[PDB]
Amino acid sequence: GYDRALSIFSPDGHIFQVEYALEAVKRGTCAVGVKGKNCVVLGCERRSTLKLQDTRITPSKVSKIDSHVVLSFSGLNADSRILIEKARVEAQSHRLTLEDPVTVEYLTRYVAGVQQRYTQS
Amino acid sequence: TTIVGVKFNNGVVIAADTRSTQGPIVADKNCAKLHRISPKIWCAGAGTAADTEAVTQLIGSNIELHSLYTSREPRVVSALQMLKQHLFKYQGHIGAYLIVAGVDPTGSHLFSIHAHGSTDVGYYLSLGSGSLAAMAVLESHWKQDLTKEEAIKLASDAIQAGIWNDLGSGSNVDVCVMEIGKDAEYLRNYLTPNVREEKQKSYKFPRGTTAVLKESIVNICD
Amino acid sequence: SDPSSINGGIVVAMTGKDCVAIACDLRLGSQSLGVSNKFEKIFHYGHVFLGITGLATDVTTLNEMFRYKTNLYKLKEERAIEPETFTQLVSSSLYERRFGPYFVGPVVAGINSKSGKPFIAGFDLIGCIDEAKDFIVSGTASDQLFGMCESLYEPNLEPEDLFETISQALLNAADRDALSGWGAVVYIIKKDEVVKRYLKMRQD
Amino acid sequence: TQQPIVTGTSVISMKYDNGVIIAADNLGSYGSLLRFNGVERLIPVGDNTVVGISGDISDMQHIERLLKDLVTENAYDNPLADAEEALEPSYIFEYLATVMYQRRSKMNPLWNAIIVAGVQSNGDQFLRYVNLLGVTYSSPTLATGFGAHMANPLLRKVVDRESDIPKTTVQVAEEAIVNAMRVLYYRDARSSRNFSLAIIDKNTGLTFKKNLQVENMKWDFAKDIKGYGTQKI
Amino acid sequence: TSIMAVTFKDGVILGADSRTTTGAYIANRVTDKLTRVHDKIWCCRSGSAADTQAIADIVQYHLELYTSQYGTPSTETAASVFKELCYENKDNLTAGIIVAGYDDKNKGEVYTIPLGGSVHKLPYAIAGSGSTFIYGYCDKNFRENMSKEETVDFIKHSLSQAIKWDGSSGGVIRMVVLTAAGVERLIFYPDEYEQL
Amino acid sequence: TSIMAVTFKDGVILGADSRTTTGAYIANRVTDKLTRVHDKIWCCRSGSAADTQAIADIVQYHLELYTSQYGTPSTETAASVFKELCYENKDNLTAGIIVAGYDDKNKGEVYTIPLGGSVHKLPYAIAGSGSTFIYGYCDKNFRENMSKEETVDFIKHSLSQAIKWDGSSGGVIRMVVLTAAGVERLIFYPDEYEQL
Amino acid sequence: QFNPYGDNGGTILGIAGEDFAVLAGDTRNITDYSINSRYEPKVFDCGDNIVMSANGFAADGDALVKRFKNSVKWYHFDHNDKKLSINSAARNIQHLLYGKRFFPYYVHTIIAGLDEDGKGAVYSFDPVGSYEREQCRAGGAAASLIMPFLDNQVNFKNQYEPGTNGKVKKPLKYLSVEEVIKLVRDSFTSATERHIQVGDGLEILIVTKDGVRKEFYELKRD
Amino acid sequence: TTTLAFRFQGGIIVAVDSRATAGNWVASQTVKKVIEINPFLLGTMAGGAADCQFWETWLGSQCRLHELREKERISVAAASKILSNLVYQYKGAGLSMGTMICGYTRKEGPTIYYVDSDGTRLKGDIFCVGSGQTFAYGVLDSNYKWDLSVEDALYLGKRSILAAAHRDAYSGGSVNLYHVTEDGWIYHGNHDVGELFWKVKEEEGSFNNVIG
Amino acid sequence: MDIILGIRVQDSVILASSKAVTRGISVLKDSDDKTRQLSPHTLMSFAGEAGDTVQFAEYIQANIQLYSIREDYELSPQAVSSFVRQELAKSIRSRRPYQVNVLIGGYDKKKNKPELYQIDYLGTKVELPYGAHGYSGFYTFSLLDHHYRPDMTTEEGLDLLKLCVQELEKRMPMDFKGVIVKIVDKDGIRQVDDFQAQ
Amino acid sequence: MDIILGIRVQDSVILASSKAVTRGISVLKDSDDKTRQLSPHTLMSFAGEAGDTVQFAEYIQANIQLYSIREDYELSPQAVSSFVRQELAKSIRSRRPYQVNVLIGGYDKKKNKPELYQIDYLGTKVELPYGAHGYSGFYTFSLLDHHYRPDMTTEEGLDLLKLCVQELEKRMPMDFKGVIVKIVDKDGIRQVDDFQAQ
Repeated sequence: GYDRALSIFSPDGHIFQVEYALEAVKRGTCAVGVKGKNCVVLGCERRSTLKLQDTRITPSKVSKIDSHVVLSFSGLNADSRILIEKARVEAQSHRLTLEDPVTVEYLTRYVAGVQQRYTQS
Repeated sequence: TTIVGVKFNNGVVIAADTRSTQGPIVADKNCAKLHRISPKIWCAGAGTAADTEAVTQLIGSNIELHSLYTSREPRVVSALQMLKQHLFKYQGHIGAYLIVAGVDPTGSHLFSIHAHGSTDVGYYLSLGSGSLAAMAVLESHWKQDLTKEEAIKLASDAIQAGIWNDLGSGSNVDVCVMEIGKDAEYLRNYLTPNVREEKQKSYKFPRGTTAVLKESIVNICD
Repeated sequence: SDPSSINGGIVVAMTGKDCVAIACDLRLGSQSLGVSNKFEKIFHYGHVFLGITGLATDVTTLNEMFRYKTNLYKLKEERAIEPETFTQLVSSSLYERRFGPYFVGPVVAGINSKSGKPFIAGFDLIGCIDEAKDFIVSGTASDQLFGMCESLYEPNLEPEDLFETISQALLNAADRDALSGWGAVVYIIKKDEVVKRYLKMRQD
Repeated sequence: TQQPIVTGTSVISMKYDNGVIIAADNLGSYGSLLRFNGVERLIPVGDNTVVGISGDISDMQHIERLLKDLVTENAYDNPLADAEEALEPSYIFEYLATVMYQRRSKMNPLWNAIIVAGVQSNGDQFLRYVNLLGVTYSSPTLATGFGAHMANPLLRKVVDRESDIPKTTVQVAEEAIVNAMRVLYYRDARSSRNFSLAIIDKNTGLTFKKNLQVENMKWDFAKDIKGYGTQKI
Repeated sequence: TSIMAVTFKDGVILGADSRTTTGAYIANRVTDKLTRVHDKIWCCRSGSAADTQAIADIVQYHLELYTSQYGTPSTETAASVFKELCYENKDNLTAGIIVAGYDDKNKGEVYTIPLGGSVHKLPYAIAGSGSTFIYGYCDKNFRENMSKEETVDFIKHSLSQAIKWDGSSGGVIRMVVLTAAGVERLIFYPDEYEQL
Repeated sequence: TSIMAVTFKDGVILGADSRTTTGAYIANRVTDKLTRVHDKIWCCRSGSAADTQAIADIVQYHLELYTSQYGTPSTETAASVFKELCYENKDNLTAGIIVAGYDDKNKGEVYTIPLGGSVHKLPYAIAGSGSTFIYGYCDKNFRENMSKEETVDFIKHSLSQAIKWDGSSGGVIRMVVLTAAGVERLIFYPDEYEQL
Repeated sequence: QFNPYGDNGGTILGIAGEDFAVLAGDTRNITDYSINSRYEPKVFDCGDNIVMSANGFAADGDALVKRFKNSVKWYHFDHNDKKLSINSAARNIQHLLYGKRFFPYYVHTIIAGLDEDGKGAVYSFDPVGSYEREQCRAGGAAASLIMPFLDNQVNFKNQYEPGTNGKVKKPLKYLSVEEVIKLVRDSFTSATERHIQVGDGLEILIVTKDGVRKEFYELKRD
Repeated sequence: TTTLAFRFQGGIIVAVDSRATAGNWVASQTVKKVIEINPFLLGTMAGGAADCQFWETWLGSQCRLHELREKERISVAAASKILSNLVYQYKGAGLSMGTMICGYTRKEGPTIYYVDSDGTRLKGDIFCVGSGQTFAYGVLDSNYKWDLSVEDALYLGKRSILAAAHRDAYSGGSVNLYHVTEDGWIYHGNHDVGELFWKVKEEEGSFNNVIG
Repeated sequence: MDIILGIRVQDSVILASSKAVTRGISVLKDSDDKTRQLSPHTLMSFAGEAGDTVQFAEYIQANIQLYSIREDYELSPQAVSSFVRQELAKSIRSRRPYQVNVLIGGYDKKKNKPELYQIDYLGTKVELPYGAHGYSGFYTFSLLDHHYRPDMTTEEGLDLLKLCVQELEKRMPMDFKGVIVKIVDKDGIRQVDDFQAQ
Repeated sequence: MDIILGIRVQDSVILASSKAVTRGISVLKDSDDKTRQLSPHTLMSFAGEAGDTVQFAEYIQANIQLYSIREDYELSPQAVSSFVRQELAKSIRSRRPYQVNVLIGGYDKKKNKPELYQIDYLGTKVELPYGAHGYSGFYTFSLLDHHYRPDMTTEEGLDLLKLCVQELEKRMPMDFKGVIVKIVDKDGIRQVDDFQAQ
């Protein structure tokens, strides 16, 4: 039943909720990726606001969407879980219908679409 | 099929259309639904073609034998009784529906017989799929004491009602007149209101059109 | 299921000027499976011809029955049977099995040896006689044949013309029927001679 | 999917030079029980249209309401309701045809056969049929049920083709129709002697005749009919 | 069909409508359902026209042969031949028959033979598809030993009501009077009985 | 079941037998088939006890709400609610219902709603398995504007005949008189009506 | 139980010429063994020089033509009154029919017009949408009677050049409107002779670049 | 109907007949039972005409959409699975279709998938589908080698459909030949059985029964 | 069904018949010989209903042998096949019809030519270069329509059969357990005991 | 039906599945692999209705792989079989139930023991030393009831299967075109490419 338009245009043509969403990303721990000639590496930083965690069980920052594709992020942790679950689900479905695992660009396009959709729903 | 019977002041007349069918296809555009049981006893048959024919010949044959044996003219009632008892013996499996008429030493007669064996008597009757179209005309124009000419017109008009309005009926009108003191007169194709118009073209093919593989003469002589 | 559609096949007869023609396909199948392309459906006893469509087994049986009957007829009557008479023999023979009929569609063709008059007749499975002056069709493609004949036909065609016409009716009718075709034979009958021809037609 | 309970038999009709005539008996049958007798099966819509209905009566009564509602609806915000924008026979038919075909398509038909008779505003005669299957057609004569088999053959003798219409007068036509009703009373075991008849003429308007009766019947020859073959007395 | 037979002071009267149908079509509107099996023993037929005709024809044959050998048969005897035929062939017949006869010693007698093949001797009996509608009327208006006129009226009224409600009944009303005086055929037309 | 409603000079009277069966067993021999849907609008029920009870119960509810909002409902209006329910649910109901009511301006009114769901306003109506047997009797004995006594007698006679011939009818005969004077319940026992 | 389908008979046929096409049909409308009408048009001008006829259960046939015409109307709205090509109309009709794949329109439909090169064109359909473009095609009750004839006289099937020993096929010359009309008339008079649901009248719609013209011929009424 | 497709050294051979029937009535002898989904994909049709023809046309639409979306040609495997899953959504509804999706892709090479309205989807080297399948199998099976010349494989296929056209009352009309190589399919003509039969009979000396 | 094949070559007729006898879920025998010799130069193969099959074959054998003894002569294959068709034609309209199909392969010593007749339980008889009853025909007719020649040798015929049997073992649903082949020619009837790998 | 066999020996589970795919009168394929790997140490074989078969196997594979990725762990064979039974149990009372029977063969790396589960389309699950779906069970259960031992080696198991397959090729009605054998053990799943004559 709740359908208020939360992401809308302001006078100067900006969607503040989307922009403030980036601010949440800016505040997130750093993440980087560099592609070599025969590989790609992803590195993430670990906060230190509190230290006494059990690194074994605490969820990591690099997630496998499928066996040949990974995803890392910066921003709200809770939000990332949702995107990662959807991507994983889509990866299995694509394998089922196309009888071939997703290409990195395809999996990327899917995730990006989910985000776009949440900017005008 | 549309068959009818109509009594007039000095006799009885019967008529019928000439269409035969197998489903929606006309099997015969001009069959004869009027059968002679004896010289002056005629029968109009509807229903299963072969059944009306066979039962008509069987009783006709027995009537002839009976006639010869008794040295008397056959009576319409005898044909009526022999037919009905036969049809009843077969519990309606013999799909014959008939109008039997004629003149004999006792006068002129008009009856109808149904596949199961019941008979009816009247001054005007109709059977077959065109039964209703015909009867509507009869119920509309029959009067007591008709002349031979009036009766033929009425009967003939009734048949046309079926030919024109009943898909199970069509083509021509056959009639048979049975007058108390004369020979019966069978009028085959009394009316032919459905002559096919001239075709638009002749489809006669140029000789050699058909490809033949082999040829030979056939021996008929023994 | 329908005994009249198990084997397939068609027959057609036509009258012409002092002549009659009767033709048939050569197929004998079992449902979809074509089995023989040499199954002729036309027979003759003396100068009278008989074509029979329907259940093959009954086609063969009726032929053997009519040979048997026409042979005795000749022995006792001392003359070959005529078309008109044979038609009655066929009709009563069929109706004799009124409640367990032979699944066939007989067709009689011939010239009365005494009158010289051409004769053709058709029958339903229990004997109803249809005596036409122009043509008679029978078989799994009887609808197509009625269409071809009612169109192509015209009275008093010469034997050479009648051959073309009856062949075109048969051929085009069979090609619209999955159960007919696979070859065909045509008979041109005159008082003095009878010619038989095997037509060339599609084999599918 | 249903089954008719109370039913009306034939509805017959034909057109003449200046209009159309339509009739139907006043019986409401219940199987072989001739249960109800004051059933009007001819429904006038306005004064230029008469709708005759045969088949299931409860369904007929439903269609009657639909027709009256149509008249009410058409008047809404319509200053020309009884002039240029009044109901035309053709409008009433298309509506009913629409409803009939939709209902059969949902597998819940209105178990009726209907004939719409009337005169168009340009004077043209209007006669069309539609049944529980949504089938529709026109002819110089039209009849439902038993009347299709016995009435048409008679009526068609008067108007066998289009060129016969202008040569047919109201007198002739009304007589043909009254006679057909007698014939139907003779052979249809679900008929009644009482019926209604209506005339829609481009000059005299709508004439609705109620409580008619089949008269001038022939029965005298019945006394001469004895036995069923050989009985003599 | 609407048929009935009523005994009265001078004998018995049979009545019937004249309609025979094949569905809703009236195959015959002037049928004679009153059939003679002997000089003064008649019957009213209902059910299958073919079946009742075939049965009546056979009963007539049996009574004719009976007469040749042992003189006049009683009404009871005729009702017995009908019954024998109807019971023994119950699986292949649909014949509801009323037997009525006039005898000098017994006067009028009525025997009804329903579908199963049982026999019932009664003062009067009604049968046929139309009979159901006049059970109350007839039970309330029948009296024993009425006069010829009262009986003709009872039958005329009863059958006009039967014809009124039953689509399978109609046409003219036929009657056959059986008394020591002989056999009288009566016929009444729609214009007369419809307005009773 | 044997039910009927008759209009007369002072209003209308409803009548019914009191038998309900499950096969050949009489589940109830003292059933009350005369049901009230409003002060002076009653109905006679026939067919399925469960179906007619459920329908009457709903009609009563509709008329009560109608009254709360627009005052007294006409007999016609009540016959319309029944009809709406019976037509719209024809595929799942077996209810033959007679609606009868007394109005000051219209006096007595009767509406019969047969199986299909159609409505028929008549001077009187009969229904139920037992009705078939009294079509002729009732057609020959009904007269318009009879007196209360003549009507009670007509209904008592008609229903005793219906009960006599129909195995599905019997017990006592119940009646409800509706006039400007009010509502009167009547009951008649076998010993009284059987010998009429 | 309720059967939502009926059969109204009739038959239709379409022949394509070099710069024209025809679509003809009888005008008889039946129900069982009765005639509902001797004249109830069955072939329609849908606009854009496209004629169509959906023969079989008339209620379904009318619904189809109506839905197609409505499609044409919207095509004009949506695409600036752009003419709807016949090949396009065919694809559209397939969707109309296959749209009711599980509760089909009991009709055999044919449409005629001109292709985008001005040539005559005929398209026919399955009750569920399967279609093909052809030179000729018969549909409806007498289709099995007519098609064979058309195969022979319009596409010269089983016809060879005389004397060439059945080696040379008859060339495929092309028919003129005058010759096409002859076949149509002969096709129908023939169908009318053997099929009880065909008759009363013949209505032909001829399509050329100039538009749609009509011709009418009576047929036997029995 | 008779349709076949087989893989061999020179790619893939696809042959179909062109007959359509409704009962014993030959509705047509000119039906196109092969659909050119695209320059490199073919679809064969057997079973319900409208069903195959409608749903395969739809398949072509789905295929085209895939390329617009992925900027790449759809795989044979994925094209066949789209039809497979569609048809499976309709299981029990009465769709009737025996189909073959044949194509080439650098990634898969010559490929053939059999797909029927039952939900069955199979990859293979040889498949004959339709009321005439057994007749085609009889001829094809006994003369198949992975080493036929493109010209010989073409004839074997054609001859195989000819065999079915002859023996199956429900097959016939003409033969439509296709050859599939990495540069797409190559049409190889329409051969009317009316002349093909006699030609083959004389030249090959087979069909020894039929008398000519 | 069981496989019943017959092929007539230049101077002989060869019959091949499956050896399996399966009942429901179990193959009971794998060496069953579905054949009866009617006379020294006439062999009949059969398939059909469980009991009718042998009862019919043996009933006919008894009659042909009886004719042989009485007439001290061997009926032509044409005559035998006609007798067989007659018997089946009677059967089809009897109370309980024989549900048996048969192939009749014989060598007509008078005409000096091999003959093959195909006859189904309806009494449908046809003479052919090659025939089959049951589903086999659906694979073998077009095969032979391709690989068959009138003047072939007996050896060529056996290869033609091997070709048919292989196709059947490849495409047919059931395991018919191979076939038994027999040859009928001017010298009588003999069994090719080596086909399980010929 | 198709043949679906499973036998659990000392340290592994072996599954054998017929290679034939027959439709009506024709065997369409003779190399069909009626199996899906649900995870590195869990294999499922299946038989049943033409379309339901693969749609169900793949639907489950997708779910188990999804669980694997999300949890970066491999569910025990017991857990997988329970998930499968649940799915079928739902199916049996749905609008259109999956008509599929399956055998689940897995190696439980935690308990270090092979496991075999038999589950029919009704959701009937049972763990056994050996199992089969369809008619095979009618010949193989008593066979193994005789020739089976718990501590057998993988090699002994394969011989035990060869014994089962031979019995099936001897007595079963249809030609199932041999089987494809696969082994599940501590090192995963592998196919015995040489059984067509082992």
